[PDB]
Amino acid sequence: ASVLLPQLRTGWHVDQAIVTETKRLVVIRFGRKNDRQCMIMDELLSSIAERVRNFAVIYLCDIDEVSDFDEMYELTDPMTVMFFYHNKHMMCDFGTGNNNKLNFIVDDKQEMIDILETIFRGARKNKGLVVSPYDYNHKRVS
Amino acid sequence: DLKDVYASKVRLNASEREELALIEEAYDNPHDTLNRIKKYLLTQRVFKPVDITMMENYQNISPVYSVDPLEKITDAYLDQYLWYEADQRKLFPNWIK
Amino acid sequence: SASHILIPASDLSWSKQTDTGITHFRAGMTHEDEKLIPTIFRYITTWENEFLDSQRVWAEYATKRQEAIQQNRRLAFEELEGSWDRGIPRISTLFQRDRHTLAYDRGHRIRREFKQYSLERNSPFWWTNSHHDGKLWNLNAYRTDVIQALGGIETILEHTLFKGTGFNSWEGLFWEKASGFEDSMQFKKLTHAQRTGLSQIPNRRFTLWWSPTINRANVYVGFLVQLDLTGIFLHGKIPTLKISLIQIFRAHLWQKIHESIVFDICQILDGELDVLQIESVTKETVHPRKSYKMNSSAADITMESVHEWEVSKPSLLHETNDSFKGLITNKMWFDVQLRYGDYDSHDISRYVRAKFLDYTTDNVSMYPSPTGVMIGIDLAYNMYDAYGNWFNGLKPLIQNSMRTIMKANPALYVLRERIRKGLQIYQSSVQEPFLNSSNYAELFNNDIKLFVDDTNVYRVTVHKNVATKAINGCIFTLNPKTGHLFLKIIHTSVWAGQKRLSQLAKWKTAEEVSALVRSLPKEEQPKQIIVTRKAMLDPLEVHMLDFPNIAIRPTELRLPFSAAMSIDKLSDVVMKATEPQMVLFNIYDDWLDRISSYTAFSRLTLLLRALKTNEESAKMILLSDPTITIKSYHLWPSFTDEQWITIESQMRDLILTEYGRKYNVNISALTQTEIKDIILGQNIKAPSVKRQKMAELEAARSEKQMKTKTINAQGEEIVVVASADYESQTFSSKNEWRKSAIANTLLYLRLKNIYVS
Amino acid sequence: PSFLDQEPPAGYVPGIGRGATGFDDEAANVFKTLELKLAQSNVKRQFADLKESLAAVTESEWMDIPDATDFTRRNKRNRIQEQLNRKTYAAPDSLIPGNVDLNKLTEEREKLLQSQIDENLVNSLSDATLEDLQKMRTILKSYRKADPTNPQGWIASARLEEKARKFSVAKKIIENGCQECPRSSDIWLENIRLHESDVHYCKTLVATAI
Amino acid sequence: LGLLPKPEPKVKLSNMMSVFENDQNITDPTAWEKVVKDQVDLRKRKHLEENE
Amino acid sequence: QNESTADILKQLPHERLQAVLEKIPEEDLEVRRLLSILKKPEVVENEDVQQRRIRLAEILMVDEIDLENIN
Amino acid sequence: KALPIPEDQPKKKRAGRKFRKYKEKFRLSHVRQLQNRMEFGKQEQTVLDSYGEEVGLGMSNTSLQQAVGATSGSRRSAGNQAKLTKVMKHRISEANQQADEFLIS
RNA sequence: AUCCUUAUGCACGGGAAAUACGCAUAUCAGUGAGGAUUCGUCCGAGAUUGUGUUUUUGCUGGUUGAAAUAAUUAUAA
Repeated sequence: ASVLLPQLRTGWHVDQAIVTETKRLVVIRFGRKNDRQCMIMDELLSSIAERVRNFAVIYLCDIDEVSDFDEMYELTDPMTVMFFYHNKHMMCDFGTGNNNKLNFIVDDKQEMIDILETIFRGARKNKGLVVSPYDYNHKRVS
Repeated sequence: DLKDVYASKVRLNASEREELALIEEAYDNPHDTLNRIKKYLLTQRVFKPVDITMMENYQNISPVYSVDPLEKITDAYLDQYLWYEADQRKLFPNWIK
Repeated sequence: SASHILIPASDLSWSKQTDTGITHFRAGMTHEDEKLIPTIFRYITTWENEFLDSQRVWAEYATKRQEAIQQNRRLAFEELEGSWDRGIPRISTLFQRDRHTLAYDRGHRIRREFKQYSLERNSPFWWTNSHHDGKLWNLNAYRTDVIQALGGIETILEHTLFKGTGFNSWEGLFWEKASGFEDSMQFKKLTHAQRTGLSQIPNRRFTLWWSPTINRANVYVGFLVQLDLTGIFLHGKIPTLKISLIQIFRAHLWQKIHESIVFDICQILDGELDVLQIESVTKETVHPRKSYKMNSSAADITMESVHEWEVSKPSLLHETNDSFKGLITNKMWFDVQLRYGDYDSHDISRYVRAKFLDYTTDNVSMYPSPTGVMIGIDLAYNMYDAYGNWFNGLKPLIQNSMRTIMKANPALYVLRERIRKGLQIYQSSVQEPFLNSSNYAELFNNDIKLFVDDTNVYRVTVHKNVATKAINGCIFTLNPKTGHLFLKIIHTSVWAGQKRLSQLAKWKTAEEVSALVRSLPKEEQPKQIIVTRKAMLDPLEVHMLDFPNIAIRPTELRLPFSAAMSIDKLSDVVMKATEPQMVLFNIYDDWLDRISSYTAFSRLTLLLRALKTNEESAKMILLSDPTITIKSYHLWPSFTDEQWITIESQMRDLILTEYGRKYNVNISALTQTEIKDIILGQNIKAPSVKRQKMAELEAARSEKQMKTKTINAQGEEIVVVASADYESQTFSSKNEWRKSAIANTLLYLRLKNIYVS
Repeated sequence: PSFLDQEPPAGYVPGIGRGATGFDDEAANVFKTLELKLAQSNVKRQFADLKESLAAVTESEWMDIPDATDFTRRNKRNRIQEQLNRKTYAAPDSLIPGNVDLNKLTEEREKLLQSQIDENLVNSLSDATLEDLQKMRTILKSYRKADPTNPQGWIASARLEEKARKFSVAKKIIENGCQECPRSSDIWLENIRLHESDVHYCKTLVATAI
Repeated sequence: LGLLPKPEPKVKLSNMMSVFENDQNITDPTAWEKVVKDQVDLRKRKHLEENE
Repeated sequence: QNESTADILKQLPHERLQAVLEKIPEEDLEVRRLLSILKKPEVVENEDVQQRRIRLAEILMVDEIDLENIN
Repeated sequence: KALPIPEDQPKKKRAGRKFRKYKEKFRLSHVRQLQNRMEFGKQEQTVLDSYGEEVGLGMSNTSLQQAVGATSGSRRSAGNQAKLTKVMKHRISEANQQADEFLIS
């Protein structure tokens, strides 16, 4: 990570990065970037980024310089992953209980591509919430 | 013995379809197949590589040796023949199990 | 089960819905009386017993073999009955027919025992073979004794919603397997996510099937949320079950069922009228959310009386000894309260009782009269019950009413049908695909096959009912490709039995097909046999057990072959024939040489359809031209080619003429409807009145993009609310001003005949 | 990269920028002081001194590096394994495990072998289910009660329920059918065959049969 | 773009039964026979006129 | 209308070649001579005169040079 | 290489002897569908292979057929029948040519 | 002038497959790619790499709860 994955500098880079892309699916992340949990998600989202390039897209967002979106999206967390399509928050249903964002790490590349594909499906179908193919009940639920 | 594995699954993949195709051609042309088998036993000393998946029992693993289904025919017929002749001529004493 | 499993009295009891009433069979199982899921240990036989058993059955087998050698007779299977299943190996694998080749197979124990390194998938049955040894375990008793171990099939079903699928009993129902749908849709270009979420279907089918006992207050004991726009209470949250239930209740099916049942009762009362001494039957205008609003209720049907009524104490739809002198009421009200129950709440009678008492007695729920009947239906279990104040004459006709509604209701069959589509349950019908316009595209695969028509096997002619005499029958089976016609001549004396003529005609006809196909060699042996009528498929298969390789196809196409006895010489040789005679006609000769077999069969089908529809005309076209002659061995009126074109066109004009003149429809239609008219029409498939009304209920309001004032009850509140959609179903049939006032015009007709005693 | 290079124009307080959705002093200092008073690798270093041993590499050597060139060729082999896993197929209709037998199989294809050479010169099925056998019994009851005079009526149901029941019950309904039939000899032949005795019962069968 | 006429189906004696696009395939059986046989013999005769 | 059928049809590679085939005269010595001067192979394995003309057209299409440009 | 954009398409229709053969090898045949259909009340007919006992026949066999236990060949589709690949057809052609060479020698 | 052999193109027809068919400002290749063997030697054409489509490519037909009846103006007051 921090090579292929563009790192958004400030809240203006976050906002503008979300607003610019109508066609692709904006995937923003937020993490202390020194933390193991968000680091794993980064090194996953590098290869995942290369695979989902054509449709989805990945953007690195630390919470260091940006405290803005924490008050908005209720972010503290070790890490969070946010999704946006047509400048609209894409709600993702896992078995964690948090439909808005996913705070949990996934270890399978093909899986991450599967959930990005899924939220892309519901996204184009315009549905606000899409049901993830997997559960993640007992996995993390942090 | 080679079709024992494929009688179950309703959905065959490519390699399985190649093997089953070879076997069906072996039923259709036994003379051409048997002559193809005797030819390999007398001649070829050089064979194609073997890709290996791992059998995983969680107690211990390895191996699974997956042979090109063409050579699998010759090895199967040769095996059956050696067991028929060996058990006919009592090569293996009774104590071998 | 490998473990100790006790079945509490919690899930045992099974209830049954009968026309005589509702019956309940309760567990009452305590202490010494209990049921237990049988472990395998009771079934699998111990080794030592199996080996002593083995040497015993091999010894007795050797003795019986020696005796059979003494008397010079081969060992019989059924004389060798007793133990066919005992020994290692089993005596069955001595009498298996492949014993020769498998006997030429050696080294198999070490081969398969050593096979784990060749293959990938793990099957730990390696320690034996089914061929050389046998079936070393019989679990067929386990299934039967687990079925019997739980309450019987009926008790297994009570935990399911099968009752809601609306079948009288399980007979021909079949399932679509998990790998069935997963493999069915597996073939397509799909992303891995589409593959997984698309493979998440089977456990949704399973979740829905056992959903009544899967979703239960006793099980979850947690927050209870009501599913949107429905009457279901979901204990806990099951993401699969929620999507399945929404899918079943799609497009306001709940309120369609409520309004439909209420409208049913209204349509019945509009005939009940004076017979029940009714002043008026008025369907109230109710808020749409009331149907699925369980908190509060209201009277669905207000019933106004001519005179005062004597109503009895609150009772049940099926009861006895009801004294109606208890109370007097001017007004009556019906309430339809629908519920989707689980296994614990399965009882409809107690529910409707307690709820009736609640709504009538207390809180917000308002009724125009203190006396009324609350009707209710449990959709999952398809149960129905009515609890309330009854008056003389009402109860029996409401029993027949609810019986008719449960038997056939449009909305209820929409529910049952959507449930069947959710569970992939289907009635048996026929395994082999029917022959319709689509399959008729290819009747020639180069695979030889026959057409069988038994319609004419039994013929009795009547003149002016003064004279009824039997006619020699026939069995009509043709092969289009070769053109040959196998026609059997049945003799009248064969019917001297004169008992079960229909049952005998079918078996006797199937006999001819059997002996016929058996008479044909391997080359001409038909791969398929298409029966015109759908009866013979049951008789034939019995005779087809001999050669399994040949498939029987019943045709929805209605073939003219029933009228094949109309041809002049073909009918003459049958009457002139005496005894049963299997005769070979060549019905394709001239144009078998001239034109292709398919064209031959289409034009012959045309001639026989015209000949069936109008006999005299079709004969008039053939014998009309004096110049043409009918040769003896040709049997058809041999023409030139263009003449065949004209004659066939005239036969078409005959079929369309008598068709449109009889069924009185102008002939334009379309080319496709023209085809299906000449040949089949898919057995003239018409969706019935039911299927029409239900096709209306299924269809969504085509274009999504009046207002009624209503008083509604929020939580601990009463609020006037403007409503929408359809509350507008109204009965008002024989009553008020409209029907009687319109009926008044006919009153001058009542004085045409005037008489007094 | 464009928006990344554009830089923020001061700031838009982005919370309201795109319309994002949310789904004394001395005292504070004192309580902070109270919170304070009450509140009171190696191989990486090898990477660091190796990083210091890097210094001998000049920038002209940096501008030239042999990028990529994966020696495992997992790109090709990944493409080939992918091509192999794209599709699969449906198994043919010969894999339904009826299997026929190695008798019809071997004696079937060995005559094909001899033909080619001359040109160059119950099975494993589960036990019959009771309900199915009930359908058998009903259907054959119908075909028997149709014409009792038909010998093949009691012969077809004879063998056919004879396989299902295997027992003297089916053998008995066969015998009664022989009582209805008798004028046909075939039912007596199949009758004797379906009885197993050397002398006692079968000789009586022959006596009545003749 | 529509400069050429849309091609009809190419009938044969085997494709005879299976082509419903043109009419009369059943409705007018022998006339249809003349259409498919005349069309096949028309392609063959056009081939011979090409070689000639 | 926009993108006229004549513009798309002329833009089509085959028809754009066929328009050039109409500009070339058909003669044995002149067709052959243009190949000889053009240095392309004078005769291919087996070709009819029309096929040689087609090779003219193709070579003039790929090289982006016309007959007036050559001579 | 990035995955294609996950958009649904009608995928047209097609049909025809050509495409019904090529698509016929992929589509589940009628006997495979009948095998995927399993009866409600009775235990489905199950062939236990020497490899495994898990194979059911579902409803593929008729009732009567299931009582006699002869199974069937029923309708035999030669379209979905397994066929060799191109490389294997070529390699077997070489094997049979060489085999005839050793028959000559 | 007739007949015949090889190759090419044009097409009638008959089939088989598409897990195959391609493309390349790419590398190498009869100045030998790639393989066989009886150990003597024999065959001689693509191989490597990347990439597109590939349960398919372009069109049609039918069935269908997928869906889609113009304007105008006349009474005695």
